[PDB]
Amino acid sequence: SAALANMCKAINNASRAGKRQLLLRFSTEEMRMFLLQMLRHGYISGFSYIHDKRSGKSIIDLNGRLNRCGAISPNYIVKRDGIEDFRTRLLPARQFGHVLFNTSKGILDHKECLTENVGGKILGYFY
Amino acid sequence: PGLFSANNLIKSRKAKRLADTAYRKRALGTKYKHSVLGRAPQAKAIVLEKIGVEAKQPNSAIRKAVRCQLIATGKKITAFVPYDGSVTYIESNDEVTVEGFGKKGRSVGDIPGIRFKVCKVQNVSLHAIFTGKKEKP
Amino acid sequence: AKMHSSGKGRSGSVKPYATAFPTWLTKSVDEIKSDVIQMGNKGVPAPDIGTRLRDEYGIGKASDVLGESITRFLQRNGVVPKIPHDLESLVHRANTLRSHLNIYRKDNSAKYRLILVSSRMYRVARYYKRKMRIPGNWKPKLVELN
RNA sequence: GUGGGGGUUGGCAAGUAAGUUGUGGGCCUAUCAGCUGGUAGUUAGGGUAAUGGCCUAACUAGGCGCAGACGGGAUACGGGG
RNA sequence: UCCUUUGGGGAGGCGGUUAUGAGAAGUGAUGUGUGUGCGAGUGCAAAGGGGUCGCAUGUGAUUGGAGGGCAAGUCGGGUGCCAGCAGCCGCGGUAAUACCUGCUCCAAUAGUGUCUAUGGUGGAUGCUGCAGUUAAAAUGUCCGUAGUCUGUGUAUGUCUUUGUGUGUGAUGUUUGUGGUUGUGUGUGGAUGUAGUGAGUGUGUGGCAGAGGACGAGGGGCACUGGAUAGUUGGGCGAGAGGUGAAAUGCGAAGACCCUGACUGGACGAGCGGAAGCGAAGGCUGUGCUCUUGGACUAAUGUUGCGAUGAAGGACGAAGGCUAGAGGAUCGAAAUCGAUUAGAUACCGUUUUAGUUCUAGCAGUAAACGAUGCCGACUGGACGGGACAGUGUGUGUUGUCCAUGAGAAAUCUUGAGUAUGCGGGUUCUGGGGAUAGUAUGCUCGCAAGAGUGAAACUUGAAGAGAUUGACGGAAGGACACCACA
RNA sequence: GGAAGGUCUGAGUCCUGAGUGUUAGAUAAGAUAUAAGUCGUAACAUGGCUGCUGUUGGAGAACCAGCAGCAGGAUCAGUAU
Repeated sequence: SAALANMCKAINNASRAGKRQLLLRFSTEEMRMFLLQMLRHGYISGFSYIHDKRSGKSIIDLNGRLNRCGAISPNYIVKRDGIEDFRTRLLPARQFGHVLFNTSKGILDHKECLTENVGGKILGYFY
Repeated sequence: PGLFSANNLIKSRKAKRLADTAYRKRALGTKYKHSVLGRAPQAKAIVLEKIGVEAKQPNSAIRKAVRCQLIATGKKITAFVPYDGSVTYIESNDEVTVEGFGKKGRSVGDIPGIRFKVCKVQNVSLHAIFTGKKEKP
Repeated sequence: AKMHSSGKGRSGSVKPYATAFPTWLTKSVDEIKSDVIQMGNKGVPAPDIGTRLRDEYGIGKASDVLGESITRFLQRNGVVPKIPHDLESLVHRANTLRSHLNIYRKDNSAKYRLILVSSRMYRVARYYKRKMRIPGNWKPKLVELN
């Protein structure tokens, strides 16, 4: 989760400069679960990663649609009744944005966690 | 600030709080040690002398005060007699009730060194004698 | 990001992805094994064995000929040193500083080196005791300062 | 019980009450850092309505501590509120 | 109402007294008194009260303010830096919108002001969520244990156990604070399900070893260069030295200057730089020797052995102190001569401790880039130093321009990466002054260092920049009230 | 305990030793607010000897001198035959 926060600062830097692609010289397993949840929601075009028997590599394809992404350290523990307070602190409006949690069913955003009756540890957000 | 670090944060933030002066008098239990009337809001006293004090410049004046004796603790204090021509109702060996000024234990205005204020004179309000509602003692 | 200095250099080797077995070998595979096991008996340290294999035999990765690493091969053949090479180089460096300081007392430069060299040796010893490679009561054998 | 020796009618089960005991919690303070002799334990007996150093005899050398012991201070009855 | 239910009960009930809080009505009105008094009935153990009727009857506002903050007067008359007012800023010296007195108006109203404690105000204690180049604040430098972080304690269904409070429905005590009455919620535990499967293999950070180079990094030994001073041979014949100008002081027992020989301590010029090395303090003659560092280059070994760091430890300019050695130059203290109104000073003469080396103590600096450590990411231009390659790369480093940031000056491997606020882990600050002062304790031969208050006082103290005024400030022009 | 007495619990009296507060004292060193002053002029301009930090000696008083350091300076800089 030190690799998750490093990735979000490098994405904010390129999305502000108008880049199309981003190459990072590292790649972890839960860094790739966070990126697969931005792809199915429409915020990036795609990505791909290389195997080199070093720390890994990853290439992100940006879109033009991202306003910001972040990570929360440390990963607090939130019951299913406390999901909704973390949403009013992190997203600008009530109609868009996604807060992601690491639950006992995988990685879900805050709309799914309410339709499955679970809580977990917070990872990050993006809008 | 890890998730298992709450004993390091209570230890650290309690020590920073002592740098606040108002909090430090309460936490160490020494808020009423050096105080001429302790925990009372008003106090009685008997009048020894009747003096006049200069205003602090740039103001020209002479403010009328009295030297008293606190009946409860035997400490000497000076107090200020507010209104116009009102220092002449009191005599010596009179009893008087004094109270604060209202600014946390500092002096107010151009009056140097005085932290108290005469309120009554032998159980009669001093402000009512000046407006004509009551009669002098 | 070095341990005891602010150095940030990046030099060093990079081994290939997915090597193979050498065809250009001149000797036999069984004639090479009996020589890696000979040099281990003369007390040659394992980082220096791999430098002879590379420079004189054509073996770039000995895990493709011996079937495993160098110091696991020597172990099955009954050659297990009393202390590993990492730890014993550091005892030896800390003895040559201690006996220079016995003749030249005013060398304040070497007295500072002795502190850093020797706290690096107690950190490496603590690792081999957690891992059960030396006894729990091992002490370094040291020249005695005067 | 192949002798004898005690007691003077006092019970059972529910209900109600009471005693004893384990762990856990933000008053302030390091110009308070080392503390402890029935003190930590074992074995026997006494006492108790009842477990237990609760108490005694003999023997072992233990027990607590920067995750704050042992001390000292301020207008300290604890909760529901 | 209960205990002991016609016995007992200062438990408990009933009034009275009191600006304790909270709620609800009044102080009038034109068609036809919201008050007070009395009379019936009701009520109670006996009575007050209250509400259902009638009879007369007619009464009932204050407290704090009017210069700004802050709603409301340059209205009359008095006083003249007086008397007084004013939480804060401020007013008053014969021209008071601020004091005293009279009118008029403003806010709330059976209430409205004052003194004291406390929540908010305060992102001015900061978990969310502050600041630390110059405003208060990163510690002189490395090493390092506990702890934190990294490497290899969760959610939820069902059941159970506990609140007098409270969230939220219903219900015309005439309305209301209320009362009655439906439903939800607070802490621990038991038993299932899900995450959840486990060490393996690989070698990404570090460490250890290899190769050829680079460096005023350190200790020791042996030599060397000239200048200052002095001793001693030869020459000369009256002043030399230093100052704004001179005086004390030195010179015919021959100074100063020029020459042949020697002795001694200290120092290492020029080359010498926005060049190198060391943890920092610091380090420039030559040759030997024992030790040392970082970078680079690579199909070597190992396999996470790591980051930060109260407690502990070592090192640390100059001055000072303790013992021995040494003594060229300079020089506190002392002393005379000048200058001056006076100079115990600046300038000078005579003369010391000290300045050097060896062995130690001590522990401070504008010990400064006034700028924690580690990790991720980011435009150009011209350079330097080392290594390796061949048209480039890695580690370091100087100058100049954007973007971005900032209170600005300014910053460019950071003082950048959004109040769009969370990468790991420490320290220090919380208006000024009292004061780094008292007192206790630890260390020192001492000189002192480290840690570190309060009473009392006070409305600003401070940062960066703007326009003026001034300088016993620097330039460029000028002029017979300036020179030639 | 037949008694003389023994045992347990133990207030109180008399004496010594720490602690934690509060307070009187001849003399006497500071701090702060004043008045109304006396003596000088250390700092701010190259403030008339540039200024400041540490250390050690000295003076009626500000302060002065020696050794090293800093610019928050009065210099971001000047022609190698």
